[PDB]
Amino acid sequence: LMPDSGAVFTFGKSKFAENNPGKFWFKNDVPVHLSCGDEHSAVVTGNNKLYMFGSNNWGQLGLGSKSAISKPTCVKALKPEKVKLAACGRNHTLVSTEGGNVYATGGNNEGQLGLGDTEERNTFHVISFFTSEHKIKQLSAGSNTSAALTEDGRLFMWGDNSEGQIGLKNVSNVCVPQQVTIGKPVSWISCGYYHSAFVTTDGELYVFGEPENGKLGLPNQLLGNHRTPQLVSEIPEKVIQVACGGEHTVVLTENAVYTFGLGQFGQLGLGTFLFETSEPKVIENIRDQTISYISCGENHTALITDIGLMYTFGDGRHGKLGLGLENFTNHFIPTLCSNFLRFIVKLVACGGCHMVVFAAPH
Amino acid sequence: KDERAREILRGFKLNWMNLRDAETGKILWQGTEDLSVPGVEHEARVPKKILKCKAVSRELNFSSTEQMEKFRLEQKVYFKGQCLEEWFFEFGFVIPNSTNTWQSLIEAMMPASVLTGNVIIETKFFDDDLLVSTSRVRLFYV
Repeated sequence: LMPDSGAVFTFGKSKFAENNPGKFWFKNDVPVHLSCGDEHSAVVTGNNKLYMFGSNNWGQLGLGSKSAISKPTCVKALKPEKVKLAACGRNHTLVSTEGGNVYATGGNNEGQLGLGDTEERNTFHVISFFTSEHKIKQLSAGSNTSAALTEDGRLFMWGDNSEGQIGLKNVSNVCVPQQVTIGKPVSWISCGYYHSAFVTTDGELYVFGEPENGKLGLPNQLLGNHRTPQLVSEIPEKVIQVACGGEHTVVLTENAVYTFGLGQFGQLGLGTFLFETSEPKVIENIRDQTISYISCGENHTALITDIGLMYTFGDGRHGKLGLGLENFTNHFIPTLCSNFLRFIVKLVACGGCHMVVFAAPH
Repeated sequence: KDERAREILRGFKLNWMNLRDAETGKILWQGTEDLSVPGVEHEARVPKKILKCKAVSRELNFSSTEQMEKFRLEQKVYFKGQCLEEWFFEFGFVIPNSTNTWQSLIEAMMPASVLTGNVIIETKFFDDDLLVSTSRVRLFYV
C-alpha cells in the first residue's frame, strides 16, 4: 500500500472523480513542494516532475486545453526540465526550474503571466527575464498577481497593482517582472488575494495592497501609503514567516503567531466572537505551542507544529480544514487535526475551497 | 406536458458560460460545468469586484436536440432566503439539434464578506409556459 514516505491527502473540493478517496502517492518518487490556488493545486516531486489538478477553466493547469481534469496530471511539456518550485494564484500557475527558466500558464487579465501581454495561455510559457543568474528561493501568486524571490534576497513582482498589491507605487499593472526593493534582502514572500507581504533577513515585516478589512495590520494614518511596502512596527519580535489570505494575514515570529484582518469564518483563530482586528493580535490559545510553518487559504489557516502536528481554523465548508469527514463547521480557534495524530505532517498548502497535505505515518 | 419537459431536458446541455465586464470586455468568470442540471446544488466563485460593475455581460452556450418555441429563463437572486432581484431573459425559437451562444446584459450594495456563500441564483428553464427545470447556483464572492 502507501510507501513509508507517506501520501498526499486532499481535503475539500479537489475536483477528483468518485471515488477517488482523496489520497495518493508516486511510484519511486516523493512530494517535495505543494501549492494551492483558488480552485487548483500543484505538486512538485523529488524527481523534479510537476503534477497539476483541480480547476482548468483558465488553462491554469498548463495541459494544453481548458477541459475538465479529475485526477493528478503530469505536465508532459516540462519533462525535459527539472521542476523545483510552483505557485498557484487565483487562475494562474508559476513554475521555476533548476536550469534557470521560470514558466507561467493560465489567466492573464492583468499581466500576471509575465509574458508582456494580457492574453490567457493553456500551456506553460517561459518568462524571458529569468535566467540561471536568478536562483529562485520562493514563488508566490495571488489574484492576478505574481512574485519570485531569489536566494540572495531580490524580490520581483508582476500583474495587478490596482490596489498597490505588488508594491509598484503609481503603476496600475505590469505584464513583465519588476523589482520591488526597500534596500534590504528579502527572506519570505506571500501574495494574498488583494494584498502582499514580505519578510526581510533582519526580521522585519512589510505589507502593501488593499487597505481594507484591517488585513495590512497598519494604523489608520499609514493606510494612505498602501501602494508602497510599509513596516509593521506593532510586532516587536523578529518575523520569520508571513502568509496572506483572502482578507486576512498570518505572521510567524520566534515567540508567537499573529493574525489580523477579517475573521468572520474563524480564520483569525482568536476566539468564537472576535470577528476582525486592524492591528496584529497574538493567538493566545497556542502561546505555549511552537509553530514551524504557517499556511493561508482564502478563508482558512493551517499551522504545522514543532513536531509535525497540524492545527487548522477558519471556514469548514466541504471539509477543507481536514478535521472530520462529517464535520463542516467553522472553527474560531486553532483545532488539532487528530486524524493526523499518528502522522508527521511534512507539507501543507491551502487554497480557496481545498487543502493539500503531505504526511507520513509513524 | 410532463413527457415533453423531460424530452427537452434530456437533450439540453449547457456547454459553457462566461461573465464579462460590459465596459472593458474582460472576462471576470468562465466555466465549463453544466450549471443547468436540476437537483444538484452547483457553486460558482466570482471576483468580489463584480459587485462594483455597472453592467455584466453574460454569454451562455447551449445545445438542444429538441425544438423549442420560446426558450426563456426566470432567475431569482436570493440572499439568506430573501429575494433581492428577479430577472427575465428570452432567447426565443430553438432550432432542433443546434448549438447557440446567447448573450445577455445584466445591470446592477451589500459587502462581499456577507454575500459570499449566502447568495443563491434560482433559474427556471421555460419553453413558453412549460416549466422544463429549476436549477440553483450558490455564489461565492472572493
